[PDB]
Amino acid sequence: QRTAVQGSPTMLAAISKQWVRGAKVEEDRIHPFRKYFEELQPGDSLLTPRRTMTEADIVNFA
Amino acid sequence: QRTAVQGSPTMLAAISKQWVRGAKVEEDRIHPFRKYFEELQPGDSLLTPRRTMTEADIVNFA
Amino acid sequence: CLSGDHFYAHMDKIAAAESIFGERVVHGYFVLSAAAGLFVDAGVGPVIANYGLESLRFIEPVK
Ligand SMILES: CCCCCCCC(=O)SCCNC(=O)CCNC(=O)[C@H](O)C(C)(C)COP(=O)(O)OP(=O)(O)OC[C@H]1O[C@@H](n2cnc3c(N)ncnc32)[C@H](O)[C@@H]1OP(=O)(O)O
Repeated sequence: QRTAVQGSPTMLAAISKQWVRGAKVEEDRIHPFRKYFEELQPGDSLLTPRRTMTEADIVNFA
Repeated sequence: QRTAVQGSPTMLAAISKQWVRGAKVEEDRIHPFRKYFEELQPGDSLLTPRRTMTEADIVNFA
Repeated sequence: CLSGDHFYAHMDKIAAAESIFGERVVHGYFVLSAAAGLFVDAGVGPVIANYGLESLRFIEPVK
């Protein structure tokens, strides 16, 4: 049965057992590439440090 | 005997047979890396050419 | 160096021998970047923007 489930994205994430687009995140102080498959939860996020794009970046990549 | 020798750094260089911080220098038109050990004097200096630090230098070194 | 991707299968010689690949392999994003280095015209033409990428799969490793 094809059901169109509505609701908040943090609700659709827990319904679908995935992470969708605007759901809440589980930032837990260690890098998710260190976790094995069984301890990765859908929602395990990571806020990386920034990087300033410069003209030298464009030159070196081109 | 431990002796605190006061004086100018260009005098402490000649006393200590070393170079100090503000002693006189012996710039002699050839490179001190070309000299052997016996013809290196403490005070043989070299004023190098310049290099302008840019954002591309930071990017390429990082 | 440029991308910043210092993954062990690319920058380590020991762990790449212990990995699934056998030795150090080229980055997949460098295959993707050097490809666009090969097929893109430099001159001004009808092509305007990159707009996205549809469906990428890396099949065999590049050494
Ligand atoms: C940067 C973010 C990630 C961080 C980690 C970085 C790691 C790296 O940088 S590695 C960089 C280089 N990349 C690689 O070398 C990728 C290696 N290639 C592979 O995927 C390997 O086949 C391997 C062994 C790892 C897994 O493949 P394997 O499952 O054993 O068999 P395979 O035949 O490839 O099938 C898997 C996928 O390949 C695709 N595929 C295989 N053959 C074909 C083909 N002829 N045509 C189209 N697609 C194909 C399939 O679509 C399949 O995908 P799907 O999930 O849709 O079914």
